Amino acid sequence: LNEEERLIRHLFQEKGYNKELRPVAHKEESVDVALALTLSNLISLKEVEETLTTNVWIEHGWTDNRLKWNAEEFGNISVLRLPPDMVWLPEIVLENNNDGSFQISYSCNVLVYHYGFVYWLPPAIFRSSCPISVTYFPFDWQNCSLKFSSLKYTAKEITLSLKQDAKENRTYPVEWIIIDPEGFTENGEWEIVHRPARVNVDPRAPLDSPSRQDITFYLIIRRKPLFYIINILVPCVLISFMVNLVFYLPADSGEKTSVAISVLLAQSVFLLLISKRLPATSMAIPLIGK
Amino acid sequence: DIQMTQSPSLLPASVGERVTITCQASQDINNYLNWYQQKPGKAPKLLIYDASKLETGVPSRFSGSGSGTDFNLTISSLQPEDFATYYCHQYGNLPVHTFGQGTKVEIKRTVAAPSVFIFPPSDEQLKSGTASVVCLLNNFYPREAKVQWKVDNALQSGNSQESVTEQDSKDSTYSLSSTLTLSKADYEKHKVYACEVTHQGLSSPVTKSFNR
Amino acid sequence: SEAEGRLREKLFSGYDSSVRPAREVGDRVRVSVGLILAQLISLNEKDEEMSTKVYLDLEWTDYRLSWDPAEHDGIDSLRITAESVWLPDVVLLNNNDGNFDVALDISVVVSSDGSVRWQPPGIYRSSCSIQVTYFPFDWQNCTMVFSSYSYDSSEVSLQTGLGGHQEIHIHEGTFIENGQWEIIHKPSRLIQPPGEGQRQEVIFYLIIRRKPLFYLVNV
Amino acid sequence: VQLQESGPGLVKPSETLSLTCTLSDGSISVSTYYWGWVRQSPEKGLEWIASIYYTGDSYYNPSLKSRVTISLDKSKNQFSLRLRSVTAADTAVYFCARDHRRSFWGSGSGYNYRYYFDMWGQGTLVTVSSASTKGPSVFPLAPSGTAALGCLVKDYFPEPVTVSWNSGALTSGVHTFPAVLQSSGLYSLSSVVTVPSSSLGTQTYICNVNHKPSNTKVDKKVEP
Amino acid sequence: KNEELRLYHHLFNNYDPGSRPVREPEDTVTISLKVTLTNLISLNEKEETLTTSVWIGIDWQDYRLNYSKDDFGGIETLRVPSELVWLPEIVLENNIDGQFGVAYDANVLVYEGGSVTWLPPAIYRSVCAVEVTYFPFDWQNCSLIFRSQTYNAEEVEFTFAVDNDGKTINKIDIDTEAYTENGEWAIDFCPGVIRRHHGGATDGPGETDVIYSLIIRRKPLFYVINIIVPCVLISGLVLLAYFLPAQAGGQKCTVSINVLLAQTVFLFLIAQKIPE
Amino acid sequence: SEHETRLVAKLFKDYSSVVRPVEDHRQVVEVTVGLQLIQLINVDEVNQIVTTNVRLKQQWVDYNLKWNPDDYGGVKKIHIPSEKIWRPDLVLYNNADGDFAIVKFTKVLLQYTGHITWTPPAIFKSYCEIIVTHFPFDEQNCSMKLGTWTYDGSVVAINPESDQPDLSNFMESGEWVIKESRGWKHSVTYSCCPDTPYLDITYHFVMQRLPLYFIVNVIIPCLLFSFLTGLVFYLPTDSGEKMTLSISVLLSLTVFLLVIVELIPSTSSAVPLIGKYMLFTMVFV
Amino acid sequence: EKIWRPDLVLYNNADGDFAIVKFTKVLLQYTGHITWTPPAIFKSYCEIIVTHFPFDEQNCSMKLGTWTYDGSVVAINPESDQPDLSNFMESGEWVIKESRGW
Ligand SMILES: *[C@@H]1O[C@H](CO)[C@@H](O[C@@H]2O[C@H](CO)[C@@H](O[C@@H]3O[C@H](CO[C@H]4O[C@H](CO)[C@@H](O)[C@H](O)[C@@H]4O)[C@@H](O)[C@H](O[C@H]4O[C@H](CO)[C@@H](O)[C@H](O)[C@@H]4O)[C@@H]3O)[C@H](O)[C@H]2NC(C)=O)[C@H](O)[C@H]1NC(C)=O
Ligand SMILES: *[C@@H]1O[C@H](CO)[C@@H](O[C@@H]2O[C@H](CO)[C@@H](O[C@@H]3O[C@H](CO)[C@@H](O)[C@H](O[C@H]4O[C@H](CO)[C@@H](O)[C@H](O)[C@@H]4O)[C@@H]3O)[C@H](O)[C@H]2NC(C)=O)[C@H](O)[C@H]1NC(C)=O
Ligand SMILES: *[C@@H]1O[C@H](CO)[C@@H](O)[C@H](O)[C@H]1NC(C)=O
Ligand SMILES: *[C@@H]1O[C@H](CO)[C@@H](O)[C@H](O)[C@H]1NC(C)=O
Repeated sequence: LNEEERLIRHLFQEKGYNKELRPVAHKEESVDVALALTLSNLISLKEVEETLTTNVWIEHGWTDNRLKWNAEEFGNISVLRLPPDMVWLPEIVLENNNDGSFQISYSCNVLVYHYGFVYWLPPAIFRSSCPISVTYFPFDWQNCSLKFSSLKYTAKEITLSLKQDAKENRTYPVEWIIIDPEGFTENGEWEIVHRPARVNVDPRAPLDSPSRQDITFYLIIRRKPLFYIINILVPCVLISFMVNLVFYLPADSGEKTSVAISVLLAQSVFLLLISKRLPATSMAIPLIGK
Repeated sequence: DIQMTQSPSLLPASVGERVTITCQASQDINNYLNWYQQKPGKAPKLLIYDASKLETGVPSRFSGSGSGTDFNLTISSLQPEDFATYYCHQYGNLPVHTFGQGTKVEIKRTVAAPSVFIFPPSDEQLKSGTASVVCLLNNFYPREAKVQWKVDNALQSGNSQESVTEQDSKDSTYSLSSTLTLSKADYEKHKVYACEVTHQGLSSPVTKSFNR
Repeated sequence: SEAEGRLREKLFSGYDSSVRPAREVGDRVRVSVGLILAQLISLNEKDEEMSTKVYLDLEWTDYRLSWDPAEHDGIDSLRITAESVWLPDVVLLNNNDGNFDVALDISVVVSSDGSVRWQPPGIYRSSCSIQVTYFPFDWQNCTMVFSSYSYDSSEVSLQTGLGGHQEIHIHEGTFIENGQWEIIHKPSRLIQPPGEGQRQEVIFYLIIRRKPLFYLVNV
Repeated sequence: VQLQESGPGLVKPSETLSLTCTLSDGSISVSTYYWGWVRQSPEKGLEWIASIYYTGDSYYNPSLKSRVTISLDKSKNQFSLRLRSVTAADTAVYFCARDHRRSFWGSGSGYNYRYYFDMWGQGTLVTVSSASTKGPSVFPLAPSGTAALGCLVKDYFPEPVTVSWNSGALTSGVHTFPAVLQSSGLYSLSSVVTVPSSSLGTQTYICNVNHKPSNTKVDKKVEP
Repeated sequence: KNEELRLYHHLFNNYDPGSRPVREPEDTVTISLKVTLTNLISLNEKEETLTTSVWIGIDWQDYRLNYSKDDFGGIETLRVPSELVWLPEIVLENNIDGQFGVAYDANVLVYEGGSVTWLPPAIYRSVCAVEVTYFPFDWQNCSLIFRSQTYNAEEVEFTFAVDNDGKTINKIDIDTEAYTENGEWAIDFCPGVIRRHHGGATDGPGETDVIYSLIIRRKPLFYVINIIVPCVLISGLVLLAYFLPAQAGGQKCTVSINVLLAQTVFLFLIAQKIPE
Repeated sequence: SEHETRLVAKLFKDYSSVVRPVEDHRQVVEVTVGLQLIQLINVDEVNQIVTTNVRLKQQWVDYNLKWNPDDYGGVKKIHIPSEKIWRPDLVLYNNADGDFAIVKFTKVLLQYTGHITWTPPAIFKSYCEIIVTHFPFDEQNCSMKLGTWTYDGSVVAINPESDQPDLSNFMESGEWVIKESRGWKHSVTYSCCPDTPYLDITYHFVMQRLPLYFIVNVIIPCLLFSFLTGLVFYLPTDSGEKMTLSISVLLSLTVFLLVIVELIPSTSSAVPLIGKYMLFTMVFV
Repeated sequence: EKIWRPDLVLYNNADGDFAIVKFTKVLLQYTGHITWTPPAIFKSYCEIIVTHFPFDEQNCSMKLGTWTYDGSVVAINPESDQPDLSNFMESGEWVIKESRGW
């Protein structure tokens, strides 16, 4: 491999490439970083800890004009795989994690094209804060979010944007989480209803603050209540309605208050069952709790 | 069905001389050709691949060329460990292979006239009903030599076998033995037997004969 | 950013990131310390630990990283990886799980006058002594004690961040409010050493009241 | 790391030559290698027989395709050759070799391949002949200012025979010709030394011929 | 001037920790191995994991690191970081948690004569398939399998260390004074065996390892006190139903079915402990 | 050993691990990939995650790492840190919540011909759709999709070492029986980029649950409760114990619901057969 | 990390870290005196006697020593007869009756 060994030497050694500096002619300019998110699989939503665990592939696209080359001058090479530590990176992190894992999991190679475009698709396992609305549990739906920003770079330095796709020579932004219809296996308890993506900009914040800009990918997910229905609600509802049979029992049977207090004990066992499955939040009483 | 032809079938040379070996393909094979070196009693060793690229560890004096029907293996300065048999190997997109006939490279020395001897069959052999008559060409260079038999001054052919040693380590010449086998009756029927040697170092053909 | 590269090479020539910035022997480095509460994750009573997500806010002057913007194409500020510069060793002393430092080093912002601001994220599990007498109708007083691990008061002097509140900053729109706890008070105090080896502390207090609806319904 | 041949060194005519090649510190299930057989003979030079892939794909010399079967054994990491209807033309040194495949990408055409043999075995000589084990017959080649004399070793099988002179005392000028296969199917050679003529009537010359398969030891005194 | 610095420079200015200490490629390095168990931390039946604390004594010879104390002022030992010397790279093969190496990279001790000693401590979580048949009156046979992660048997081989009397220590060593028995598990036996395999021609290069077989015994006192004895008494109570009168106020079925309910409670209790 | 030191100094003098280990940029790297399943650690039906211990054998030729053994004292093979050379970046595409790529950078065995064998261990946590219809008598089919993350089929080509995964060193599992295992290579080319095929190798395992645990702990108690439920109708009414018996059976089932929920898979993809039986028993008591 | 340090190890470590892993800064004086006060989470194996539980008394220990250096090359001595409990946080479950370093 004389050709791209020579090319890497030309780009990084001969031209003195510096990964600490942004790819901008002047400091006042900003780098446009286009972000997309693919959801490989929704791992879980733990209600008690209020944590959403997801597997997501983050597509970063930006331009680095320092890494341009003439393809025919280097044996027609059009693309290079390089380690991410060799090049400048738009350090995007998940702001709303709740375990300290801000960064992507696997730092894969960047793909650098001869026209200066840098493509980078790191995968990641993220654990994010998703506050839980227990009001209609187990018939509830949740509204989780994955907020991506850069703590190293502000809006002054980089401009976050959504990935743009093309169809019939018409460009459109990718305003949703990407899900492969073939390769995606649905979660066993949560069905995705909506999955938008939004570039959120704060006019109140200054430009040189990290909180000015972010890209948020939301997940509206409906619980599939079949397990809870079958295992709690039908037994609980039937046992609760069971107490009405004491009125049809004669007083000479001597087994009225025993039946009723047994029904109360069974309800208490069900309350013990539910006590471990939800957080002790005070926003609302759960529907099953009601 | 590509056939490879090497040239020369035998290349005398000496240390320090520039050596060239040619290979030629019946069809156009682009640069789908490799060159191998084989020492005596050893497996071949790959020298050049893709007709111009040198394998790792090979000395840099070896070079290869050719991008068509004709290819070259060049030794810039022949080293004493470069005396070996060289083969050109043609491959295709599939693992279907053909090889050249091979090119032997010997240390070159001075032209020597053969020492010619003739040996009749022994009495013990004649007791067995066969007659083997040998004649020997000793210490002669190069390998080009012709040997004939004559029976009562009548030429023979098709019944003599030729056995040859390799180059001697020191003086780098060859030794050759030509053996004629006959039945006892045919041996007793004809009187005079001789062998006839023609060699480039001999001004005229050289005959050794005997009578019984 | 050729001008930025030249400025960086000028600044970091002969610069030792392990050496505390003191132009003269006896000069103290003043560090302003503040805290932004991004989330009150939990208060585990079994483990007696408060889990919080925060951003620190550390401000100090490093005289070695000063320059004239007119001589460097008007560059009045830089964003530099935190490991490249000297940092005060400010840590959470009262951590519960043994993790003292920040979650991500990120970058410092260096101004032309040598001022350095650093706002690293931190996931902190701090020890909190639980007052169990009135549980679940209880309020807790959980502190976060921040201080330099190594340097003494004669080297690094701490103070509360402002510019002036002595409080934890909670952004109003973006605060993840806890479903079980309500923040009553959130002050910050500078504790001077008792009575060198002496050291200051910056203690951020969180007085939080539990919201007992679950226990009313279920018990 | 190494390839090692194995199999019988003698096959009678019309029988199947069976050879095996074993790998040392290496597996046969590799996608960038074919495993092949190459026979060398003095009259045909180097000649590739067949090659096989670890998935079972096989390629054959067109001349030898009908008589050749190349097979694998991945459990033992071996690959074997079977050449049926063997005749005298198949007497040769059979090497097992690793045909090393390189792959290349062409725009709009997919994969194209290049090959070279980068690993060989030692080479197993196989001789095809119906002859039976037999000891040699030694005949003196007595001399007629330098004379020649020798010993003619005839009608033996199989190789080798070691010829020494005066129990190894005489070595200078000693030349032992390679064996030549006669039409009868047995081997013959001569071993000759040249000496001064004046020493013919004064010096004793004895040739010691040793043939191991027959355990034949002959000490023939050569004199006039 | 500290003679240790001169000795270190003499031994390590021209030294390759990536190459085995063999004068020829086909020579084998012999490793003397001892495994000392400090604590048996636990045996998780649900995860089928044995957690133990050990330290491994590993001795070998490095001819490149040979020196005489006379040439260096009487130094008989030199401590250096283990990363500066070649190591046989011994790992626990049957770990369950993915942790192959040792817990603390301690210094190697280089003695005069070329003898190198390495005594790192380790915490190991190993696979132990739990034989459930007689739980809680069960005994287990947990393996600890040590091998070189890099080198085959022809490159690095193992021998057991000997004590001061010259007897081979073919077992797990335990310091009796410092040993505190696990609360639930008693270590009855711990033989060690050096196994060699894959030595056939077709099998390729030979392989070897060292297997220690901790035969451990459970102490079932907790299950006897808290589960089995109460369950036996409550399950014997149903026999009392035969003596109550067969009238309205006998409460015979009360006794029997409530014993069944208590046994259901015991099923819930036992489900939290048994293997799965 | 000094020969090996000199050799390693020579080979890595101007070596580049960034650069692919070929001689032309038009060459394709051939990686032979084999999977050895050491252990099936656990199947999590709730989160649908199968965690396994594997060895991921990878074999490929490095054309800048050849030498003649005769020039180096007959050294024919050496051991090199894997971080010092180019490696294929095999990634578990269907990783659930584990590591995506190999994180244990064990040493590679390098032969003088350029052949490299690297057999790192890994803990693969792969998302596996769990069909709970026949639980605890259910049969699962768990795949492990492996591919070069950043290299397409035109630059790095991957092929399986064998038609099946290597189960020779497989530890016995106390919960599952692997009935079948098989590895398939797939190539996918998109219309947008018809010159960059994308390759993967998927190793699928078909595993049958051993149901004795759930039969003993779950099914038999419900069977007893269900059986006992019919015999209250043989009790006389005058004894005043019919409601006591039936209500106590109901209370026993209610307590047993703790065992059910802690043991049964808490997923809503379908109703487990054991859950159907539980509901049947509850409804009929 | 730049200087030589003693390799103190907790000999009765159960499942935590054997040695110091939090490499905090050393205070170096011009006389060559070095003070290094790293933190640690010690998980120590200790024989627990449950005969009198919950009225039980537990005597637990922490054995510390230089793992690879013997007394002839590195000597360790206690700073004080007792552990320093001046900054000890009150436990809601245990009362430390006695403490002593030997
Ligand atoms: C458990 O679940 C897995 C899915 O995770 C199932 O795996 C599938 O298994 C079947 C075999 O039963 C596979 O089908 C076979 O695919 C082969 C490879 O196809 C690839 O490569 C070719 C080029 O070689 C491409 O054309 C193709 O698009 C793929 O890229 C084919 O070669 C096979 O062909 C053979 O069978 C077909 C049957 O229709 C014949 O027509 C052919 O002539 C030939 O005989 C075959 O098609 C399938 O690819 C696997 N899918 C995967 C791994 O994703 C398991 O089967 C399942 N187990 C059970 C018990 O259900
Ligand atoms: C604790 O577990 C260990 C490890 O599992 C166990 O030690 C092993 O025991 C087995 C036997 O159960 C040993 O296997 C033997 O190996 C020898 C060669 O060393 C063979 O000759 C033996 O052959 C017998 O078994 C074959 C298969 O059934 C038969 O075909 C044959 O005819 C013989 O009957 C057998 O394969 C193994 O070598 C040891 N490994 C060690 C000691 O490292 C140990 O016994 C267990 N301890 C208990 C249960 O107390
Ligand atoms: C080989 O070299 C000689 C000398 O230059 C030349 O005459 C001959 O044509 C060459 N052969 C080929 C195939 O180039
Ligand atoms: C080690 O070197 C010393 C001298 O420094 C020498 O006396 C001794 O023989 C050597 N030992 C070995 C085993 O080579």
